[PDB]
This record gives sequence, structure tokens and C-alpha cells, in this order.
Amino acid sequence: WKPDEQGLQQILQLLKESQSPDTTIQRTVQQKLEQLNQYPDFNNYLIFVLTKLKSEDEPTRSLSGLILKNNVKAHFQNFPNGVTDFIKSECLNNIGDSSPLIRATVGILITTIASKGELQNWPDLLPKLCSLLDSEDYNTCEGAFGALQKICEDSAEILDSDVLDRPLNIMIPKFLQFFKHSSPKIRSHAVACVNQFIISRTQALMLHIDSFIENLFALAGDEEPEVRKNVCRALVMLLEVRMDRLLPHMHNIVEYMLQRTQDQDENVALEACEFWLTLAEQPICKDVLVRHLPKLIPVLVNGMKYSDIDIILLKDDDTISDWNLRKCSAAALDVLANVYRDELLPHILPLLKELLFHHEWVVKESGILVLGAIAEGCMQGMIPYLPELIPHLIQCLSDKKALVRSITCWTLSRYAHWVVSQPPDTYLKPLMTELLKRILDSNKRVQEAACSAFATLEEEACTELVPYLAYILDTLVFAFSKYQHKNLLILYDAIGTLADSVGHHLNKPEYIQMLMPPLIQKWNMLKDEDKDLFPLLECLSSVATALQSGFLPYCEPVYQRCVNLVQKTLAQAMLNNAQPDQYEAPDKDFMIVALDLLSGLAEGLGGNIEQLVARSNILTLMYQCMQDKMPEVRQSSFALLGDLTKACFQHVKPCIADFMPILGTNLNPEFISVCNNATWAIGEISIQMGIEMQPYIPMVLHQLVEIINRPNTPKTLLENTAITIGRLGYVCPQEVAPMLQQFIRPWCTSLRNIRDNEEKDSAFRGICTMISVNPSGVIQDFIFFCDAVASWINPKDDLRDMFCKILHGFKNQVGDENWRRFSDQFPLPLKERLAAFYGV
Repeated sequence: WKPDEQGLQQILQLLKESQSPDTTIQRTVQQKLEQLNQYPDFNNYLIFVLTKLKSEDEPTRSLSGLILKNNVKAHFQNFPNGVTDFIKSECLNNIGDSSPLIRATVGILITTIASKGELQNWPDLLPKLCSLLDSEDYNTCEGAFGALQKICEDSAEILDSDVLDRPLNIMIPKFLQFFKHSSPKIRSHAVACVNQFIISRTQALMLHIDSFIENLFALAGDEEPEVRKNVCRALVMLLEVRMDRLLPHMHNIVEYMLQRTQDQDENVALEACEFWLTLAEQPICKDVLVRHLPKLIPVLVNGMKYSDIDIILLKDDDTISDWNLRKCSAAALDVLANVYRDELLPHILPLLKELLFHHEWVVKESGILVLGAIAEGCMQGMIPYLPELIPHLIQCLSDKKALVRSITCWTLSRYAHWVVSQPPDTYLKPLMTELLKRILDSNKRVQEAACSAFATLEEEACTELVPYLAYILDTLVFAFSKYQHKNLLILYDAIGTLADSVGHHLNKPEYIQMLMPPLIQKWNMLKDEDKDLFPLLECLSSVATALQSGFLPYCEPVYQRCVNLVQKTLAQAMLNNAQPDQYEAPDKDFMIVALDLLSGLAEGLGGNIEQLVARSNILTLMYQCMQDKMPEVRQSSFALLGDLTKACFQHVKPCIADFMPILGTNLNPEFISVCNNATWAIGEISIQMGIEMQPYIPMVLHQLVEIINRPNTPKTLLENTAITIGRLGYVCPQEVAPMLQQFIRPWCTSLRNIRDNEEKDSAFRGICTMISVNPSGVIQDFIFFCDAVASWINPKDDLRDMFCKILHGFKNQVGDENWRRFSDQFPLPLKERLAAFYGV
């Protein structure tokens, strides 16, 4: 292939035209480029310029390759074999071009053809590059190593599988040799290349571990930053993977690493710091580090100050980096605090005193952070200093620098549990007061901090907020008019938790007047594709639950949208199941919460829900959800079932014929929560169906008896199983009763521990009925029945009579003689219970 004279001038002009320093004129030409991208012959002209037309300036030639790259980035299959083969050959022959810019251009070109046009479609790429490493020209050798590094970074695991032969087995040992190269840049590429294969534990490397670690040490003290960075990086990774071989040198390592953590070069430091985080998460840390703590701690703490940049970059969505020296240091400190517990205080506490009361706010702020970082692990040791620290921090909330207010919000929240364990007036009251003001701070970052802190505080305080409800709500509902979006999400969480914490104490007319309007208002701002959907749901669900019946005027749009979401999800699930590559599998979590919020409205609204239930296909969907592959969906729906049974059985009855079957198959004890809710639904239906339960009784009853007698089964499942057993026997004694002998022993040992409530009364009514039908099935193990009856403190009058009849009838049926002997087994409290309660 050869370029055409005028064809060349076409492109050379086109390029000359995209040099333009004018947005208007430049973007006009970039247009026809796309029409030529079809013409795959165009790419031959494109590469020719870069690599052959040396009578042209570097900027232009570079641009040619930089454009060709993009024709690869989108639509590269469009390339003919003869074209790619030409680019590949031209690239490899110029890899180490005399010019620096061209070399980089050629480089990024190879890189891209390798990843996008996958590795096996370039069979002899690697061995040619490997060979090129040995080239005597530094530029070609370095250029090759550059490319090889990027390959290793891009497609490490591909090179680490048979999908391309086993090319690393030659590469790794070859790289390891270049560790002793005379150029600092080359040494860097070599270690960077290898580092790609530590965690993947690739054999080519792991079987040369000692060889590797050795050159790693040889390079520890290299003056060139990038080499040191990589060495650190290597050692950090080695920690997770080959600790065995690193152990014998551990002390020399931490010594190096400590020195590195304070390196002048930002990057080396942060790489070293990672070491402390990683180390701290190993079981051997406690022993290996102890003697270094005195030097470790101060370095961490010192690293925990905001950098001068960090300061300016603050005093949008997260303006600071996701991860830096400070966050890493604190990360480590936090972890170490959980490792050493109170044993860390000797090294930190002297530092705190000096930091927390400092005139330079940058220093003070880092103090407050430390205080918060160490909170989880060193809690017990901190207790004695809290009576003076907590008030100090409350005072700090009023600091003039916003960045001090914000961490103070955080640090305080980290001690919430102790704060609520004190007399309310002393710490809780003033904290909560000051925290509320902070919520309305004029600085976005502080608002974020303060609202989160308060969310945390509410979880700890619960009913201790009840007296302050009106004051809380005021500032919370006002925040709606101030909070942008990032914070608005935290506000939802603060409101959700509030309701969760105060429970029914929120159910008061004037509170509802404040809260629901701006919530409902934001509910109508939504789409089923809105990012705010899920947080606002969970918020509204917590609120519904607390508000109980009081939620009535607000529930129609919430109810509606939830039933919608369930349909949306089941529909997309169907279409995916049919044609997976064509329709994306839906996110089931929305359905789960929707189901839950429905179960929530059913509990809160009881009777009044019936209207909304009637005018929707909730039960149809419910039916599908009960057959979902994912247990969480089945679990959530069985809860909704029982909830609907209880609330408005009239709309449910038509479906009982279909539900029961599915419920029957879902009695699987392995899926604990599904099994729990299935059981609970059964009992709830039996009560409703009444004597009509008869047909459905024998198809669940066998598994329930197998479950109740099954060992190693959660307390709560057994209890709920026993409750259903009893409940069936109440409405349909004839079917259930004749199995009394089998389930009586565990039934008693289960329910005797549960509080005298409706569920218990319900169940014992069932057991008493079943006895007056099959007295034979209980007389064996009557001692257990006595015990379960002794457990009652406040039985209903009638049930108390039922206990007598049984207790008496099966006493004088064995005589006063045998009874007295039978009564010897009872403890004083029990023997005296039945003696007092039922006339012995």
C-alpha cells in the first residue's frame, strides 16, 4: 500500500485545520473526520503521517496517531486484517523513535490496539516487546518497557490464564533481571510490571519469591522516588499474600517503612502509610509492632493534619480526594485502636492533651479527629476523661473555623453511647441542643456532619428524645428548605431514625402537620428512575410505622407507587428470564422494600387499608413474589400475606386456595426467615378461615411437627411454629389433636419462655381445645403442660378456667395419692403457682 498524492494533502489539510485556536472553526472540521471513519482505508493514511511523513512537524504527526487511536477505541472490528497488520508493523518499528512525543504517541497506540483489539489477536506482540527490552538503544528499550507496563496494568489476569498461552513464565523472570538496570526509569518499569502479579499469586512469581524479595531489598534505598514508591507498593502487597517469607525481616521492614512514611515525596509517603493499615489487619500485628508504637503513633497522628492544599481546596460532590495521607493515617489509627484497645492509650493520650487545646486550628482539628478515630477500640480507657472531654467538644461546636465544627460533630457522635448512658441533663441535653444548631449551619460540610451525628445520636437515645420531639422536628422540617441534595439524603436518614427511635410517640396531630407535607411534596417530585426513590421510601416506611393510623390521609400515593414498583420489577424479571441479553435483570431490593412498606401500611392502618387493597392487584403480585428464586422476596411477601390476612381477610379469602399450596412448599427450615414467615402466615390464616381451614390442615401439619422436633433451630422459629400448631388445633382440633403426643414436649419448652400476650393466649386456647378432644395424647408428658401453664402470670378469666378443668380432671383421674407424688417435682415458685392459681 502507498498513499495518494492529493489524498494525502486532503488529510494533511484536514489536520492543519484542527490545529486552529478557535472552537467554532475547529469543531467544524472534526465533523468530516467521522464520515471518513467509515472508510477504513482512511486509517492507512492516518498512521502513515505519524510514522512515515517525517517532513512534517511533531504536533501534527502526533495528532494523526492520537486520532487513529480513537478510530480503534470505537469501531475497531471495522478494521481489515491488512490494515491492522500494517499499523502493528509500523508501530513496533518506531517504538523507540528519536522524538519523545512521537514515541509516546506510538506507545499509547500499541497500548490501545492491545486492550481493545484483545491480546490473542496480536499473537507475537509480547515476545517481540520482550526481545526489544534487550535492545541497545535506550529509547527503544524504554519505550518497549513502557508499553509492557501498561499491558500488565490493563490485562493482568488475561496474561495470568491459558486464554493466551502462559506468557508470564518468560516475562516475570525477564523483568526481575531488569531490577539491576543502570537506568532509574527502567528499574521502575520492571518493578511496576511485577507488582501487577503479587495479589493474583501468579506461579511464575511465587516460585521466585525469595529471589524477588531480595532485589526488592536491594532497591529499598534507591534515590529515585518512583522506584521507592513501587518497592513500598510491592511490600504492602506482599503483606496480604506472602507473609511467611516476609516475617523473618519484619522488623527491618517496619524500620524502613517508618522512615518512608515521612518521606518528602507525597506519593512514597502515602504508599508507605498503606503499610500500616494493611499490617494492622493481620493477626501477627499485635506482637510485631509493640516496640515501634512509640514511633508509629506520633507519625500517624502527624500525618492526620489537613495538608495546606486540603485547606485551600475547602476553606460540587466531594471536592477533596477519596483517599490521601490523612485518611489513610486515620484509617490505620482506627484499626490499631481496635487491635491494642486500652493498651494504645499510653502512646496517644499525652499527644491528645497537647493537641485538643491548641491555638492553631489545623492542629486542634487533627486532635479532635484522633479523639474520634480511637473511640471504638479505646472506649473503656477513655471513659475517665469523657466527663471533661464531652463538654469541651460541645464548646468546640461553636468554633469559628467550619472544619473544626464538622469533625467535632463527628467525634461527638463517636461517643454517643456513653453520652446517653449519663443523666440526660448533663451531656445529652446540651449536645442535642448544639447539634441541632449545627444542622442549620451555613456551611454545607458542617450540615452533613451535624445531621449524620444526630442520626447517630438518635439511634443511641431512643425514648430519651421524646421530651424534645417538638424541638427536633422544628429544625428537621426546616432543613428541607435549606438542604441541597447530598445532605438531603442524610436528612431523610435523620427523619427515618427519629421515627424509628421515638416510635408511636410521634403520633400527635401537630407533628404530622409539620412533617408530612414537605415529605409528601418531595414524594411527588419523584420518578421510578429517581436516585432519591430508595432513601425516601425507607424514610417514609419508618414514618408510616410510627404514625400508625395517623398516616391515613397520606398513604394512597405511597401505597400506589409501591404496588407499581412490584409490577415494574416482576415484569422486567420476566423479560430478562426470556431474553437475558436483551433486557437487564432488575434490582430486586426495591421490590423487597416496597413489599416491606406495604406490610408496614397493613400493620399501621389495619382495617382502613381494605379499600386500597381491593382496587389493586397486590395479591396477584404477592403470589408471584412468593415464588421468587430469591428468599428475601419470599420472606418479605409472606410477611405481607400474614399482615393482609390480619388486616382485611375478605380480599384475601378468594386466594387462600392458591396461597396455601405455596406456603406448604416454603416450610423449608434451611431458609430460616422464609420458613418463619410462612409458619406465621399459616397461624394467622387459620384464625381467619375458622372451621373452614379443614381441607388445608393436612399438607402443612407434617413439616411443622418435623420442624418443632428438629434440633438446633432458632428460638424464634420454634416459638412461631408452636404458635401456629396451637392455632390450627383451635379452629380444626379434629385433624391436629391426634398428634398431641409427638409435638407436646417441645411446644411447652418453647412457649413457656414467651410473655403472656395475645399470641400466647391464642396458642394455649388451641392446646386446651386439642386436649379436650384427645386427652390421651397429653397424659404421657403432663409434667411439661404443668410447666407451660405455670409460666402464665395474667391469663384471661376463661383460659384460666380451661387450665383448671385440665389440671383438675387429670388429677382426680389419677387420685390425690398419685398427684401429690407427681407434685414433688415442682420448684417452690411453681408448686405454689398452681396451688394458688388453680387450686393445686
